Amino acid sequence: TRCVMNRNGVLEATISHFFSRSGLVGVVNLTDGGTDTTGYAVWDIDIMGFVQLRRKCEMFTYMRFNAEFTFVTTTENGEARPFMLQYMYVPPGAPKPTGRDAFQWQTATNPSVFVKLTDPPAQVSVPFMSPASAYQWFYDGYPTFTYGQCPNNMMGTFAVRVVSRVASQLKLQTRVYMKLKHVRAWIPRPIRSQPYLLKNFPNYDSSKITYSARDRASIKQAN
Amino acid sequence: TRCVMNRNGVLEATISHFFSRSGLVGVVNLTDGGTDTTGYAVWDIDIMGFVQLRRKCEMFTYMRFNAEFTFVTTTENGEARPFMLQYMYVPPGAPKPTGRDAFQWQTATNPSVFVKLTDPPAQVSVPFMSPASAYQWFYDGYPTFTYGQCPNNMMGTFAVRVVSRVASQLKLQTRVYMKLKHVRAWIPRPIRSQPYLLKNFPNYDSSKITYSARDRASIKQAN
Amino acid sequence: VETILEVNNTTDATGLNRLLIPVSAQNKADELCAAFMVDPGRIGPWQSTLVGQICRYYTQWSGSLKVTFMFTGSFMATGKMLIAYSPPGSAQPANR
Amino acid sequence: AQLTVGNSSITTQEAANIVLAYGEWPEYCPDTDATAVDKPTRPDVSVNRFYTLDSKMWQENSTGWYWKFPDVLNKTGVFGQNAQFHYLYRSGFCLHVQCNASKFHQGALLVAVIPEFVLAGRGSNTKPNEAPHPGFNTTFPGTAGASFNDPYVLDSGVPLSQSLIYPHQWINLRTNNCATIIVPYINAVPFDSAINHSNFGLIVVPVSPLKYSSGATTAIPITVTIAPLNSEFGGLRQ
Amino acid sequence: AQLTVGNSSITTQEAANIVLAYGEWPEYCPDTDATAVDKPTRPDVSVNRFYTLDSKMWQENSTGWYWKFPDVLNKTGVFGQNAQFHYLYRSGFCLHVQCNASKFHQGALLVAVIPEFVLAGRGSNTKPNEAPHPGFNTTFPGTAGASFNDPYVLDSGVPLSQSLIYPHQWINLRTNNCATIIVPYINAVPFDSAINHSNFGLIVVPVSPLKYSSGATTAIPITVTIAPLNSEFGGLRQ
Amino acid sequence: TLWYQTNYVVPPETPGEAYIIAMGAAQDNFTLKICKDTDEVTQQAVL
Repeated sequence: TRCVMNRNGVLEATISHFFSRSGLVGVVNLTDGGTDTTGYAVWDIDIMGFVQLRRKCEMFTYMRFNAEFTFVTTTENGEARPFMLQYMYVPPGAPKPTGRDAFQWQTATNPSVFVKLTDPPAQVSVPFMSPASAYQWFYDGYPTFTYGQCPNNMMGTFAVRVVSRVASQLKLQTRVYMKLKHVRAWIPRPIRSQPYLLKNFPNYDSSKITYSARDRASIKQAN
Repeated sequence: TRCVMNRNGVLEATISHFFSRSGLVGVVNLTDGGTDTTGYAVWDIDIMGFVQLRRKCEMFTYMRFNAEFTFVTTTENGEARPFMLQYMYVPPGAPKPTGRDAFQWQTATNPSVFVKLTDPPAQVSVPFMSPASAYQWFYDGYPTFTYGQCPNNMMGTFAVRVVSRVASQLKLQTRVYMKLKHVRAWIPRPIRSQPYLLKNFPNYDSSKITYSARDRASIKQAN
Repeated sequence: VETILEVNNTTDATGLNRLLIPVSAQNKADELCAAFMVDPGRIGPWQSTLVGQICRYYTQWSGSLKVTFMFTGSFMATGKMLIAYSPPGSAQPANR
Repeated sequence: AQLTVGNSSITTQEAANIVLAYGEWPEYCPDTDATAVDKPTRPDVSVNRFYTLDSKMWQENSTGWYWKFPDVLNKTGVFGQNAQFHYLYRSGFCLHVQCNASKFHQGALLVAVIPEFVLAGRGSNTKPNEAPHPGFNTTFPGTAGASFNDPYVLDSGVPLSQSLIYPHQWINLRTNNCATIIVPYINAVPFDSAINHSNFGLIVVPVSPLKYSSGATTAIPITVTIAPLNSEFGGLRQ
Repeated sequence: AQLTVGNSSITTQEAANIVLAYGEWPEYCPDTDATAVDKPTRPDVSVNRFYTLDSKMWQENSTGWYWKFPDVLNKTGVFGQNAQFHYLYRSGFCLHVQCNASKFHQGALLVAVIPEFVLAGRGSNTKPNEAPHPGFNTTFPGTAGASFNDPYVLDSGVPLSQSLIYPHQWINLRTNNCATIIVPYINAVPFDSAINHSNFGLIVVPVSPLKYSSGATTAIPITVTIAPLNSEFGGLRQ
Repeated sequence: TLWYQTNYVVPPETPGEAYIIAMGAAQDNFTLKICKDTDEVTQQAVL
């Protein structure tokens, strides 16, 4: 029995280190062809997509941090070929790109970054973009002057394309990875135990109610 | 007779320099195809694999250091082509990846590093991950609350894949090389003279007992 | 650190006997009992010694050594052995 | 002279020619979180007594003997009672090994302590499902202590000739018939199980076989005495 | 203990129970006309080492042994090289005679130095042209040293019983197995030939014959060690 | 070299056959240089 007796340090227990270790939240696919596809792709910035940190994010109510996004790419095949892409961020309240060669891509206030695909993946730093002092993962109450949609959690969105007028016959799968800098949380919440049903709303099945602790034989027998 | 008379310096004699000069311990093969292979590979982190430093490691009992791993790759053919890989480390007590596209690869707490294959090999720094104050190469006594398996020598493991949904028809042989930083040993042990039979257990053939010193004619004749 | 030499290196000694220099009264005086070389990283009765083992892990060594001997017979017995060192560049002595 | 501790009393010669294993005395466990939260008991009154195991009979063909600590004491008196009823354990030891022989016997024995002494699984058969490990009786011999089978390799795949880096001592029947070692707690974690993990193990091996004349005693009696030091127990399980 | 000089090292017991021949220490040659005209070399570095001759086998019927100085060293190492290549010689000596015997042997030996030791021409035949002098091999035995034929007369016409006026010492196998003498230069002229004139001669004689039991060693080994002192050479001839 | 300066003197009733052990080590003045692996280990690896 390796019963340890030594007090270990407390630095991993900090919320800072509990939201570090950049991971993925979004994967998109981008195929370019003629008049049978789009040639571009749009992805709204989201947090609660992959349910591992949605649990870690609902553990509190109000949060504030800066984002560090990294865009890695490859072909569905796996090969990395020398093509020049274009990622563009779009702040909230701004029109999203509707087409490959539409005008929004040529927009200045919209920031963008141009890289080679044989270039190491790209990094960017988004600051705290909410009007409010913090994000609210819960906003019981209608936003009207259909229910509970927070008026301010949209960080913006992203748009990806290649830079060319030729339909480069290309099929990519782009992975993003997100790191959180200078987190500050508030008002801890208890952890959700029931599996989800749909995004952005904390519904639950009132029939297949799972139990947090599994079942044993009796109460007089531990093990 | 070049009989030297000059005292040489003592810096190579330190355990520090006796465990430096990063070398290999592990080579793995990774072929990607359809439903006749795995497309990925898993390698548990080990020390006693190649028997040159197993002898140098049993020369003591208790050791403590930090690891510096370097992952170099190539095709079995030899060519270096532009593909993006993924190495991921897995700490102990964590599930290992069972499939190429299984979910463990998308895990945050599991750290990972993405590189190009035309990128110089990757480097990483593992710290001392034992619960105990040191590693024990010998733990006479059962770990039960089948024999002598140290409860804490698992540094973790590694997993390698390419990042793509296509079965990139590719055959790689990956070599690792390990450097040791800030070694501190304890309780020197005498060096083993008998060849091994199997890993992790210091068995020996009680019939073909080799002798440390070879045989001469008599004792009254030196040479 | 003082380890033991495999000084009885032969084909006829199989176990601990490889480490023990025999001595008897059935041998005469003024004769050679035993001998060896002083060469840690060589094929001889040093490979059992940690000095020789560690010399195998290095190319060039230099310095001074200490060789000791230990007797185990009776308390009442008594004799006199000559322990003679002959430096290199020479042959081992013919007689005492 | 005479050494009396607790209720035991054993005579020996006057000597400060005694070895300290790695040059440190035993000592209690310093401040850890266990030392902070609770006080592990510090018995020093009666568990500290010179236990005298059963004599051993060295012969002309004897291989050698060894033991395992604290497994040799797991069923012996109040110490054993504390050992199988506290899953936390720590101690040092005073090992006083005597041989009782006449001046007409010759032979040389080696006394040595080995930390994390691991016995080897002989009978080479490279097979996962065979795995001829040594059994429970052998690796944990207990009070009597087993014997060797291949001393030149220490039954551990390790040559004996290099076994002097260990804290050792020579027993030569001419110069002295006794010797003594002191060993502190040797483990990579302050406490452990006293019952399913031995910290170290004593060995005695005849490096120069016993020899004698017609009409002498054919079996030398070798005894070992042991006295714990600064012991500590924790976690009384029932 | 241990005595180390030059490169030689010989162990013995601790002792100041050592005899000074006629109560004077050795010493270099004082001012003579030779000391005035030239400096005879004063080797003190390597010629001074405890030479250990071949052991001797004392038995139940042994007569005794003797040697001749410096003739015993005339062909031995660098000292011999200085001896046959300098017709002027002077020195003192430290003679450390040991016997190695068990406590079950009895017998008494006598150690003694004799100056101008002259051997006798036995085989009485009073005749000028016969003159049975002892031959060159006998009177100058050399390194090995010869034995006696008539000890009660010392093979010299001189009774042994009165041989204690000589600087002597008893070797009794009970009390001590070793002894030591120091003898200075004993000659009527400061220098002489080292090769054709011995200044003195050691003798060892069993005055009480060795005796022992069935199963004992039949031959006692007696060794002699020798170390010159304050030596001086002169006149290098080729 | 080890020579018999004398014979093994022996009392009655003892086998008169003994053994000498030879030990060796290095002094403080010893020094080592460039490291190289060893040869006595003929095994490449085990697993």
